[PDB]
Amino acid sequence: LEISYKIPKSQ
Amino acid sequence: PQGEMDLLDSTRIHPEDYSLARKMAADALDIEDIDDDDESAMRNAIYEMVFPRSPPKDEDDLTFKLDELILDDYATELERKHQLKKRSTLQIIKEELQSRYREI
Repeated sequence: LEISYKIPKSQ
Repeated sequence: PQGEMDLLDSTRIHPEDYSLARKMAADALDIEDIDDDDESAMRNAIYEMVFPRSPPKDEDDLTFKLDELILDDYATELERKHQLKKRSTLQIIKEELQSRYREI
């Protein structure tokens, strides 16, 4: 199984 | 949130980008149990982002969390997976979510 993409957030 | 009417029907976002806008809204609210195929959780997330039940101090809604999103990486991944040029569409969705049907 792949990994579901999660949008990176600013830091 | 699961009703017949839709939040995004009062915005300029095309119906083909409704799942894109709901994925933006769900990822902005730091949800992690979300799966792309679950439309119900997407609708709940966007409903709680645009019409929260307990808004914070001096904030009408949780639309301000959209400014932390990195739209460039999302557009890059969209172009890689689906061969879609949607970089301006993410910006349009963000602006419409922050203020539904502005006076342009």
